[PDB]
Amino acid sequence: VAKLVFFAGAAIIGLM
Amino acid sequence: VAKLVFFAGAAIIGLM
Amino acid sequence: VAKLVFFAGAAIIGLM
Amino acid sequence: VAKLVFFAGAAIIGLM
Amino acid sequence: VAKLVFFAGAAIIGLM
Amino acid sequence: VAKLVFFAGAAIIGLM
Repeated sequence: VAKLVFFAGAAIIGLM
Repeated sequence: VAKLVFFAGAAIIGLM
Repeated sequence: VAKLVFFAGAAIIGLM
Repeated sequence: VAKLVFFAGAAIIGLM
Repeated sequence: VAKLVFFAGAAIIGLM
Repeated sequence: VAKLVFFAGAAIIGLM
């Protein structure tokens, strides 16, 4: 998103 | 998987 | 915290 | 531990 | 940066 | 490296 963002809320989803 | 494993190969998928 | 947040400041503490 | 290792199994604990 | 921040944009660079 | 590997040993360097 820059940074690597770890979305949570289950697998963690890392996206730039 | 314990540890948090970041699968890659695209979003990164973090799973225990 | 959502996202996985890596608190630092020593071990890193990852919390949602 | 080198690498940053994310221990899981609850907070994740990142240690070298 | 506190937290461990993963700078992206290539290697990811993790800095406090 | 697949997985996202956080090399340490200073900035952390995340590489696939």
